[PDB]
Amino acid sequence: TEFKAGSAKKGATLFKTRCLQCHTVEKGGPHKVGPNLHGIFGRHSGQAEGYSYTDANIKKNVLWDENNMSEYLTNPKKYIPGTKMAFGGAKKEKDRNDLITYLKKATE
Amino acid sequence: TEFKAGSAKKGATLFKTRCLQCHTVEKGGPHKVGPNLHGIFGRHSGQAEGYSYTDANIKKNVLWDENNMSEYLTNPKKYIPGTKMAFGGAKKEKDRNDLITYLKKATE
Ligand code: HEC
Ligand code: HEC
Repeated sequence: TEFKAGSAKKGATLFKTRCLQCHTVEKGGPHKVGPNLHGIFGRHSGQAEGYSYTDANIKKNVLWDENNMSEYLTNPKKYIPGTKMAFGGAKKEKDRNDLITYLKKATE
Repeated sequence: TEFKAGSAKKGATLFKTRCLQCHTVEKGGPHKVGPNLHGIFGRHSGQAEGYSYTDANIKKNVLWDENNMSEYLTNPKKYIPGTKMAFGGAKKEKDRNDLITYLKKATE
């Protein structure tokens, strides 16, 4: 929509340096600070099982699609006020396109 | 000196998206637009054999060291006026640290 495909390899590294500390993407992957992200796109916010989400996350009932994920990736707390994700944000569209491209591919 | 180690994987991708179009790093790698970069660090500018450099490059007789490479990576034409490298430049220190870290490792 207002999301353009980017570098999958570029995104894989962004993930390692900004997301891996708290999340996993593989199927059969374990939750850590952050919930496992396999099958995220199309799922609504706060539905992974065996993971303890904030009230904030649950109640947004965000349908993850490349578009929304881009909003959220800019500034998680402004997007979902109350959330415990301590990620400052990805101000760069290019950075986000790359990431979501990556996520798009490795979370399926 | 004024160069700090960064992400090798992060740098590998930067290379793919901004350098691979014209250069190779592997030993036994071929020149393309750009010369093969194996063994670059410690070599002086314009000495790869069988590659056609500008007068500009030769005459700088730049000793490649992480430091110099960082200068050059910011703005090649301002650094070596006359050069045919059509790279706008890496204005980001973080981007450059990552790249040189990468280069440092894969050109040896
Ligand atoms: C720890 C410092 C984190 C880092 C770095 C990143 N995330 Fe995160 N994430 C974290 C927590 C604690 C939570 C849950 C918040 C809550 O209120 O319960 C999250 C949540 C997400 C989600 C939503 C999950 C869902 O609804 O199933 C997404 C899509 C997500 N995180 C993605 C994500 C990406 C892509 C990151 C890297 C730039 C990233 N997070 C960083 C903790 C941490
Ligand atoms: C084609 C569009 C290029 C891209 C993209 C990059 N480089 Fe380049 N490089 C290119 C040329 C044509 C030349 C030679 C210029 C001349 O005057 O003859 C170069 C040269 C270099 C050098 C110096 C080589 C030496 O002295 O042996 C270096 C260190 C170098 N290039 C590195 C480099 C990196 C790290 C790049 C990605 C950010 C990059 N180049 C992009 C052509 C092209």
